Amino acid sequence: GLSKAKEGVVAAAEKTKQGVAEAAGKTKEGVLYVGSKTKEGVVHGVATVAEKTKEQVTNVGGAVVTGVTAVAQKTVEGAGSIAAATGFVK
Amino acid sequence: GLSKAKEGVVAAAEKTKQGVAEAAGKTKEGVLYVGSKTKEGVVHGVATVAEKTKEQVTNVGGAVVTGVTAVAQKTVEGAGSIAAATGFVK
Amino acid sequence: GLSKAKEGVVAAAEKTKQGVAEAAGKTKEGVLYVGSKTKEGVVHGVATVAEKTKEQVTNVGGAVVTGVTAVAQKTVEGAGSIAAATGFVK
Amino acid sequence: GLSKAKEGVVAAAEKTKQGVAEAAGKTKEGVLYVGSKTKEGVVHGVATVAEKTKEQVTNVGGAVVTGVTAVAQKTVEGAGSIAAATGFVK
Amino acid sequence: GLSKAKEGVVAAAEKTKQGVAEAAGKTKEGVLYVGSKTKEGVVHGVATVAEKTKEQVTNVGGAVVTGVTAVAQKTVEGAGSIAAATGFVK
Amino acid sequence: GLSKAKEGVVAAAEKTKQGVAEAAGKTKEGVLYVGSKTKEGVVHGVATVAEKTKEQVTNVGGAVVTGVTAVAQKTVEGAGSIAAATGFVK
Ligand SMILES: *[C@@H]1O[C@H](CO)[C@@H](O)[C@H](O)[C@H]1NC(C)=O
Ligand SMILES: *[C@@H]1O[C@H](CO)[C@@H](O)[C@H](O)[C@H]1NC(C)=O
Ligand SMILES: *[C@@H]1O[C@H](CO)[C@@H](O)[C@H](O)[C@H]1NC(C)=O
Ligand SMILES: *[C@@H]1O[C@H](CO)[C@@H](O)[C@H](O)[C@H]1NC(C)=O
Ligand SMILES: *[C@@H]1O[C@H](CO)[C@@H](O)[C@H](O)[C@H]1NC(C)=O
Ligand SMILES: *[C@@H]1O[C@H](CO)[C@@H](O)[C@H](O)[C@H]1NC(C)=O
Repeated sequence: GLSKAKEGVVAAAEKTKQGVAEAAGKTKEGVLYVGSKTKEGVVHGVATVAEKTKEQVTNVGGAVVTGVTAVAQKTVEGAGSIAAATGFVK
Repeated sequence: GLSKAKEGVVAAAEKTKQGVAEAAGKTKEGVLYVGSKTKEGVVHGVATVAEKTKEQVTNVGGAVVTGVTAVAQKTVEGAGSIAAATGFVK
Repeated sequence: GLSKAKEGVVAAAEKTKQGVAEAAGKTKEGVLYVGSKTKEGVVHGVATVAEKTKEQVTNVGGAVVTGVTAVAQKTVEGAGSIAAATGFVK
Repeated sequence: GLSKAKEGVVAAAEKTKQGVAEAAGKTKEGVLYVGSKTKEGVVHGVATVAEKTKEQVTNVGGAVVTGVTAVAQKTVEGAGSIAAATGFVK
Repeated sequence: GLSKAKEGVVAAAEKTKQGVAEAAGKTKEGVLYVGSKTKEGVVHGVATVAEKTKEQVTNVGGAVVTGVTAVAQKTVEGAGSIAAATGFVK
Repeated sequence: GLSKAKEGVVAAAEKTKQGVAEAAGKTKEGVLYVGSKTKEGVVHGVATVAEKTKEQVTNVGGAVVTGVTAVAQKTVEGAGSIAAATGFVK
């Protein structure tokens, strides 16, 4: 049983996931040895991310703007009236 | 049983996740030895992130602006009226 | 049983997570030896993050602005009227 | 009389020049005004050089190696036995 | 009479020059005004050099290595036996 | 008579020059006004050099190594036996 990121063993579940990201190297798992070694061994890793990320955001005279939003709800027996990143203009 | 990030063993669950991030190297797990070693061994890792992240945010005369928001609710038997990152203009 | 970040063993749960971050190297777990070693061993790690993060935020004459918000509620049998990062303009 | 780099007025001369370089903008001379100006004037300049110059030099078991050398000599009436960047192997 | 770099007025001369360099902007000369100005004037300059110059030099088991050398001699009536960056191996 | 760097007025001369350098902006000369000005004037300059210059020098088991050397001699009537950056191995 090895789960790197989210779930390994569940009977019932539900999820929501988002990503605005930058990654070089993940997931170096299960490095296990059963036996014998005699002379030499070498392991090596190098990572480099996000070299000069240049970005500009401009918004003039807008009404509604939404960048990132994640909503997840579970109801067994009920009423739900929920909202997120909502904008009312009149 | 090894879960790196979120969940290893659950009977019932629900989650929401977001990321605005930068990462070089994660998840170096399960490095276990069962046996014998004689002469030499070397392990090595290097990480570098977020080299000169240049960014500007500008908003002039706006009405509603929403950058990042995460909402997750669970109800068994009830009424729920919730909100987040909401804006009312009149 | 080893859970690095959030949960290892739960019967029922629910969570919400957010990140605006920068990381070089995480998750070096399970480094356990069962056996014998004779001559030499070396382990090495280097991390570097957040090299000259330059950023500007400007907001002039706005009405509603929301950067980051996380809300998570659980109700068994009840009424809930909650809000966060809300703005009313009239 | 305006000489930017090497010589403006000479009766007798001799020179030697070398360059291993990188340059964006030179030689903005002779900006002189004779007259009148009334309302507005703008002058602007931007320069950027040497973006991530990556280079490696390797030499194994060599005998003679010469990278850069400049020699210039002037004699009126005489004997000259000069040398530079010379290598004798026996 | 304006000489930026080397020589403006000479009767007899001799020189040697070398460069391993990086430059953004030089030579903004002769900015002189003869007259009248009324309302506005702006002058502007920006320079940036040597962005992440990465370099390695390696030499193993060599005999003679010469990187940079400049020699210049002038003799009226005489004998000259000079040397520079020389290597004798026997 | 204005000489920025080396020589403005000489009857007889000789020189040698070298550079391993990095420069953003030089040579802002001759800014002289003859006349009248009424309302406004602005002069501006910005310079930035040597951003993360990373370099390594390695030499193992060498015989002769010469990086930088400059020699210049003048003799009217004589004998000269001079040397620089020389290496004798036997
Ligand atoms: C649910 O939310 C809405 C508004 O979005 C509201 O009008 C309603 O009364 C709430 N409940 C039900 C059962 O509609
Ligand atoms: C839920 O929230 C809404 C407003 O968004 C409100 O009008 C309502 O009365 C609340 N409850 C129900 C059952 O609608
Ligand atoms: C829930 O909140 C809303 C306002 O958002 C309010 O009008 C309402 O009375 C509250 N309760 C119910 C059952 O609606
Ligand atoms: C000049 O230099 C050489 C060696 O390069 C030497 O043999 C000689 O004697 C010197 N002078 C003359 C006149 O040759
Ligand atoms: C000049 O230098 C050389 C060695 O390079 C030497 O043998 C010689 O005697 C010197 N003078 C003359 C006239 O050769
Ligand atoms: C000049 O230097 C050389 C050695 O480089 C030497 O042998 C010589 O005697 C000196 N003078 C003359 C005239 O050669």
